[PDB]
Amino acid sequence: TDLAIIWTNGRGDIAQDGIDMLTDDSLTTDVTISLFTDRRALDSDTLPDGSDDRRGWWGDSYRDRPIGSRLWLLSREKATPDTLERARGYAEEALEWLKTAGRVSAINVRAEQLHQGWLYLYIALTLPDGSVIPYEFKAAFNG
Amino acid sequence: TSAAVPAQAVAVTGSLGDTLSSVWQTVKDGTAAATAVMEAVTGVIDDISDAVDNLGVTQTVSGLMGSLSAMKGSVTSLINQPAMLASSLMGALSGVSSLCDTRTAFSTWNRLAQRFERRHAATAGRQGTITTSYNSPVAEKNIATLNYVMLAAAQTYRAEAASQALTAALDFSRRMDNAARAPVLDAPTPPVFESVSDIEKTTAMLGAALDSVILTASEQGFSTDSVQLTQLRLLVVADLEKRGLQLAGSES
Amino acid sequence: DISFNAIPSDVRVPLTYIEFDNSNAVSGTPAPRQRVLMFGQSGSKASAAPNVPVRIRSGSQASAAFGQGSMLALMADAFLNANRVAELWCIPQGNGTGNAAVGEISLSGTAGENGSLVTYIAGQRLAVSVAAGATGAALADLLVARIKGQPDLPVTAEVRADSGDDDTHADVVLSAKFTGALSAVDVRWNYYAGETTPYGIITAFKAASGKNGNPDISASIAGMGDLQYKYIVMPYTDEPNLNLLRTELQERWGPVNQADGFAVTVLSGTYGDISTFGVSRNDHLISCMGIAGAPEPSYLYAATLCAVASQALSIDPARPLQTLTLPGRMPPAVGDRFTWSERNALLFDGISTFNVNDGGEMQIERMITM
Amino acid sequence: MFYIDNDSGVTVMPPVSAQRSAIVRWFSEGNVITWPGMDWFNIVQAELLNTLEEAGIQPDKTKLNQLALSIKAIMSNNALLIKNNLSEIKTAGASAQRTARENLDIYD
Amino acid sequence: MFYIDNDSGVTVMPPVSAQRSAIVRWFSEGNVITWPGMDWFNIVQAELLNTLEEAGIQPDKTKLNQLALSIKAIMSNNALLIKNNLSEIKTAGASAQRTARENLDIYD
Amino acid sequence: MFYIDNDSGVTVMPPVSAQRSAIVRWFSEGNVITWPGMDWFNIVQAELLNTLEEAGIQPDKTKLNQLALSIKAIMSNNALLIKNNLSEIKTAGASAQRTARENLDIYD
Amino acid sequence: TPWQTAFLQLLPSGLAWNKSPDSKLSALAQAISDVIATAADDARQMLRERFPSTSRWYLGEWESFLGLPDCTSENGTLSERQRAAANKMRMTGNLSRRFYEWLAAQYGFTVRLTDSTEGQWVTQVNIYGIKNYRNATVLDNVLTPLRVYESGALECLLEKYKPAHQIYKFVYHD
Amino acid sequence: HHLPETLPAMVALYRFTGNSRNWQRLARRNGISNPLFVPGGVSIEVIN
Amino acid sequence: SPPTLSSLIARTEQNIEQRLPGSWPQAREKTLSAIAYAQAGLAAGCHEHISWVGRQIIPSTADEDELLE
Amino acid sequence: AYSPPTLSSLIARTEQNIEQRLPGSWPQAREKTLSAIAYAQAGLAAGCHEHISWVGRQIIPSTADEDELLEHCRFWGVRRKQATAASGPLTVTTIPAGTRWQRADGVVYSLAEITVTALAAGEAGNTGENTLLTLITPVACVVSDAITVKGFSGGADIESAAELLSRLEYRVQYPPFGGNQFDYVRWAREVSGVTRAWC
Repeated sequence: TDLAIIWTNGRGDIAQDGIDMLTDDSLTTDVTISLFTDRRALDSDTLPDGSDDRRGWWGDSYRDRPIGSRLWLLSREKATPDTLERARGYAEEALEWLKTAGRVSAINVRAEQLHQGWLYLYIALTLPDGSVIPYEFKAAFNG
Repeated sequence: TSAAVPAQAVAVTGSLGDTLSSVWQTVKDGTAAATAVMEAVTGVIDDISDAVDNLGVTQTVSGLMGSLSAMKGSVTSLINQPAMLASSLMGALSGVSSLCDTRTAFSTWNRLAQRFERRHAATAGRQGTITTSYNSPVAEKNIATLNYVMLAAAQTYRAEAASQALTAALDFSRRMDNAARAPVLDAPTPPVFESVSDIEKTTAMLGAALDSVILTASEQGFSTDSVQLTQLRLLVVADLEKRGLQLAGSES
Repeated sequence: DISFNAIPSDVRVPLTYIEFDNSNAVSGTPAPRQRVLMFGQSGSKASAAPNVPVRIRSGSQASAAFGQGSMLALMADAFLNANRVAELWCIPQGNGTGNAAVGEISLSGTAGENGSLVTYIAGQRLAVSVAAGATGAALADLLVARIKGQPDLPVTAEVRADSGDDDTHADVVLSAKFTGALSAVDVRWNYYAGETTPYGIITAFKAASGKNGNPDISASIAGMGDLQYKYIVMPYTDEPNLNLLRTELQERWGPVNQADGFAVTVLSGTYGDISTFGVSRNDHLISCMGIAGAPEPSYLYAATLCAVASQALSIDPARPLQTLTLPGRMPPAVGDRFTWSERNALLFDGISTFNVNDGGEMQIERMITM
Repeated sequence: MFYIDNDSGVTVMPPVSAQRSAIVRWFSEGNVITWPGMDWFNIVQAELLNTLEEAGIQPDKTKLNQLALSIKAIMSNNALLIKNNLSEIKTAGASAQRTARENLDIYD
Repeated sequence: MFYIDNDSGVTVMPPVSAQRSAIVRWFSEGNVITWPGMDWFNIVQAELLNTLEEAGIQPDKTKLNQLALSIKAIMSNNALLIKNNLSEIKTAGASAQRTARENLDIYD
Repeated sequence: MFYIDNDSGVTVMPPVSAQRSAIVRWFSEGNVITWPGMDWFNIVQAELLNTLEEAGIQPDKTKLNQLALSIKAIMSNNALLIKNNLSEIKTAGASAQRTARENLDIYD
Repeated sequence: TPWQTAFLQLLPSGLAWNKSPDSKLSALAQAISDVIATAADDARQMLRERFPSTSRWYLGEWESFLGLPDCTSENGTLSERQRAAANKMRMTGNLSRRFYEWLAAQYGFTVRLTDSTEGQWVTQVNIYGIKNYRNATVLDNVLTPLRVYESGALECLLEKYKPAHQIYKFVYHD
Repeated sequence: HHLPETLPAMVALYRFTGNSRNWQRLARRNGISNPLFVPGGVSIEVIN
Repeated sequence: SPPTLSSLIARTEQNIEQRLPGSWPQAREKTLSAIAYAQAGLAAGCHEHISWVGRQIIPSTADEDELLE
Repeated sequence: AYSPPTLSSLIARTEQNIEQRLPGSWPQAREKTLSAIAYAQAGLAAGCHEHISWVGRQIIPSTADEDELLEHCRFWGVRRKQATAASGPLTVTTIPAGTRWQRADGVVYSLAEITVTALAAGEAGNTGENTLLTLITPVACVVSDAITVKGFSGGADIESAAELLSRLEYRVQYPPFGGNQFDYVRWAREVSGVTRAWC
């Protein structure tokens, strides 16, 4: 039962609840961490920035697996099907480590363009018969 | 892990012996301080001998009993020499452990741990008293360190025995086959470690006891002694939680 | 390519010419060409005629043609080191109205330990070793020597003493090379984390309160000539100059005179002033960025922004300018950066905003026309 | 003046060491007697001098009511007065009067 | 923070002694030698800490102008401000505005 | 009370020294070690007592929030409050009300 | 604080994490890193403890090793204890009057060794600027008086470190 | 390689080579006392 | 005289509670309590290393090689 | 302690402490946030350990670095020999005090034939024989170029750390020298000029 990540203003953060911090014991925290932390880009990839720095984590060489997802390569894209295909592939690659274990049975992710300027990703998992009920929230804005 | 517990037990016993040998101090022969230290050491030997005597109902323990009798008889020589005292005490503890099967090890080490805990609590509950003012400081230090070291050694041996009992139970489970076969006409772990709630209670007790021992070691016998006890717990509790409860492949 | 006039007509021997270059244009063919124009002042001994476009290919050439440390040369070097493909045309200007005094530095003495004193004059850091008992006069002399040794700074320094021989309170008087509203500078002795002044040294800065005025650009607008300068820099955030530039750019962009343009500037000021300036203009050819801390002067940021935007828009016009890092620009301190809500409210007033990455680099989070 | 003019103080304030205990700690003479230290003295005199400088009053050793004068100056600078009859809010500008009246629900 | 951060201190303050002198006393190097004692230091520290608590600012070690910020926070929490332009009356409610107009003699 | 109550005080305050250094000074330990002297203690105590007396409260030993009470009293005596909406200028008379309205531009 | 910045930089980098100076991650990072900050302060003050001239924790040990507690160490002033330790640790010298004047003045006193008046070996220690008051500093206790009055510190010091053959004769001037 | 800001040695090494285990070598070769505060402006020698 | 492990636990809990107002990290079987305990262990190791760095300043209590040096 | 723990061991110990103290049991493959928090804590602790090791290396002058060796010398009363400006003759024949000739390299030799002193105090002031110098500020009395028949001398750099440590060792170790016939001979021979003495 670790801390839960709560999204406000488009940026997630840990939150409190009564005495201590809010706790989570479901796949929600695992998915929202495996999807939205930048992992190291390959040697041959072209970064969206004009820079030469690739993200990652100092613990990537201590945790037996790269941490997050390569969705940050699509920071600045135009409305073309290539970006949608790449986003679908990147989400699949980021979340396939769950299917490798027994924590999920199947993954179905699709990419689409909703109301102009929206990169919509629909990711549907298949939790097994014994998995606990996952957490439930929505992104919120204030001020 | 389960294969890295005995090495940590060896390291903890070595560190405790070294800290006893480094802290123990000499005292004058004819004083009440020497009398009190003699009484405390003889009492510790008495507890160990009672444990061996309880063990000896089924086996032959004459050699260990004779060694303990000689060590009790030669107390005054051992008090002046600190290295020999600690070395002999840890050798006697290992000798007690050498007579214990996987069936009785947890029980005898639990009994010894309770016996030493009684003495440690009794001698530590009297901190500030007008009677305690009369006692010499070096004698009190040499008694408290010995009590703590004996208690910690007993608890570490108990934890290692518990891990070994878990291993034996899992081997017993592994013994039986799993393949489909026809029957044929035939013609030729302690009970506390069988249930699951019992394992939960045992894990809670071991964790609380070792945490208290570490908290006490933060003062008397500090430094490596605590660092090693924390590591031992992080290993023993992990082994009990993984293998004992088998949280991976057990559905409710 | 190579001009036929390169080889003199007086030679008939086999010659085997050779040339070297450093640009990024690989094909060598004239693709849709970009000619960025750059307004800016030039200090004394410039040896360049004011109000006439000049083609520059190297920072050394720009410095030799507009003096050392002039803001036009500084901007030219900043743009060139960030974007190589585009073509640079710079138009020097004259002087402003106010005087050239910019301020004074005051240093006490009696250092208590060995260390290093770092002074950020205008974003340029000058590090001088402080010995066991070096005093204020010695440190001021060392700093003046460093300032005179390095010419790229847009300042010159002289040393003034005081009646307090020990604990000298020595004053380093600074004077800018060019006179104008952009002549001011900002000093931050300790910028990074580990850096600190040696114990026992007292440092202060006193800035003159006089107000200056930007030079007029009507003559430069007239002398621009009939060409399609795709991006204009023009780091003059002043109402009378903005009016002329916007009038000329709106005369362009029409159907009769098919020549395009775009201006990128940086306004270095507080939140209220930035918001008011953003509300004021309301045109679709200028895209200025508001900054608050700005250890470096505004024209450096304007030049680097123009470079990155020009490259990223020449490569692919229909690609957002969301996440690009301005190469080698110093972001403001942590306390002076706008928050998320402040940036959100700033995007509603036409002022484009920036961001700071996990590293020290700064991003161009969103670019919006006024 | 206000500061240590006993020829025993340094010109540059030594840096303050980091926080050690979170709870408040008081002085006691009887189980270990406590000593004030440099940090306590520096912090107290720095707070007093900062209040004096915030009020815009230069410290002077002769006067011993400068804290009261500082508080009164902070009042006269950052607060409404009873003897002014709201004059301060109406010498500022017409927009101030407009905002005040529209706040007080007095409009056309 | 503003309290004594050394290893020498008691988490519970010692009670102050009873009154002994009804006349104001001072320090003297020379003609009886005087020693500070815990009481004077505790009283001064507690006065500063209680002013901070009344203002609502928690004490911090890095900052030194917290007394000035405390005075300004009390000023805002209790009195009207020139920059605010009588916004506190409105924030309070509608009856507050009614009574303010009543006191300013603005009838219907 | 607030003064020294160790039976080691002087009824008459010893005179202060002159102004020796022109720049500010701070405490230090090591140069030479810093000693406070009677001057610093006397100045701090005198200023606290002076502001306490100017607010209108006499010093007391039991109470421990008297700086806050002094600030509150200075507030209440010289500045408009929020709980008292405009009762101060209501009490001041009719000329004050007319002056406030005229300066707010509510007339004719 | 720099330690909380170091902790935040050590934490992973991505979109999910908020490292703005107002978020819960920062508010918890400060509390997490302050303990190591205090530890670093202790390890840094060990550098000051390295010498007996400025040591505060190890004054007792520096006095026991040097055999310091004696006449030249004053009653209770920690500054004087530090000075006595720092002088005894590096006191080696000759028997000359110049060196004795220098040694006496290094403790804060002022003497001059003038010629005899009755014999040849009996040199006269003329002690000028006598002051028995020592101001209480910020290091010493809260219960110490503002001034400590001590006398005869120089007398026994010079009688202890005097040449074996010679006999001194002390005269006080003002 | 220069540093835009002062970073811990592990992060500085990982950004430049991608293997943070040899983080003590960078600090020792550069000469920094506390590896958590690697100076930003000054040049830094990184072994790949 | 380094602080004990229980004192370090208490100090870390006080720091956590001060930084996050309205919280009580002393609660049993809670995330803040676990974090405080782990940080206290790390700080205890660090303080022991500091103590070993000390105690060798003087030749009397120094170790063998440092005494010889 | 004597040997600081490895970062891998710190990571494992902290992560297991948090996991076993929490009420639940974490699965085999998970990305719980508390893991990243534990990794950051371990990194902080390892950095502090390395700093403490550096601090411990500085308590003896034999292994201390330059800055702390300077503190040791300041405590013991030893001084460092600073750089010495090179000086020598400047043969020029045919004047303000601040007349500064210039070498062809770019260094300045000022006035205080004439024996001039190099403004810089480094070894660079050492030049060979027959090297010319030019005047930056004309004097209207002599030609700009000089000859300098004999090259300049002196010009030593700063005192090295090894020599500083050796001198500190001598200062600590040397015995006290009282009255004695040999000591009187040494004292009466240390003066400038005296080449023989007896007691």
